[PDB]
Amino acid sequence: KDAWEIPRESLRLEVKLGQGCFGEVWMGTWNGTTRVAIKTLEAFLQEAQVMKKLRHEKLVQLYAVVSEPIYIVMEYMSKGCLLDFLKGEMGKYLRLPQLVDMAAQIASGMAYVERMNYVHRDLRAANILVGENLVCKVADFGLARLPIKWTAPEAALYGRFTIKSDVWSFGILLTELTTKGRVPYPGMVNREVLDQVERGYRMPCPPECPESLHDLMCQCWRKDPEERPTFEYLQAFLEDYFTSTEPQYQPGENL
Repeated sequence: KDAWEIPRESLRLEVKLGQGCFGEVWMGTWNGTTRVAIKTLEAFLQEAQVMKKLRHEKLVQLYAVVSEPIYIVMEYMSKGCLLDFLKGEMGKYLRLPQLVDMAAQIASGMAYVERMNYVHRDLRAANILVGENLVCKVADFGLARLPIKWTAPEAALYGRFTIKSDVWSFGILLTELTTKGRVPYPGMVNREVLDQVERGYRMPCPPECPESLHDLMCQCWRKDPEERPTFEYLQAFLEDYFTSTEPQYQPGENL
């Protein structure tokens, strides 16, 4: 029992948050003082194992872990899921500068993962958590080492997960951001996407999305994993976007 392990008695589970399909997600308090977010249910726990080796400000942080009834105490993200955020009420008001900045922060969390020689493998809006001040953090490392509409073709087909398949997924994440959370490849079933993506099909520029940002998406979707940008490049590109790339940006109806 390593030094991440706590007494369950130190926890006060409080509010179901909290969907809810692989076990549960609760709000809580830890050691009476700390506002945390628990996570109920054996190796599951794989997520906790990897979040022991990772620590970055744009990755939701492991606090503590348990046995069942196995809990994973973690940083509390007050705004929940990004997917919900984007399609909920606080979604119609988000424009390009907010959304690009959200992109920037996810790229920063993913740039760290990249430095650390990890692969996330399940990178998408559902797996980004939002807090106050529009802070976005990469969550749900359950599948991380050392769904196909977000999965690079080579990884979906031959199980070839690399940082570069995360990049692909990032490109699809960018479309979720730019469309307020719409499912990628509108009106396409899983099999039609695989076959079409194999044939060279890529999603078009979202309405109101500048061509410079869709090009970035297309870079992330290059057939050739190794020809896709790094996260360090995407972080920097997104951070500087409004000066270096679209300094003539004017708001529109939706972006």
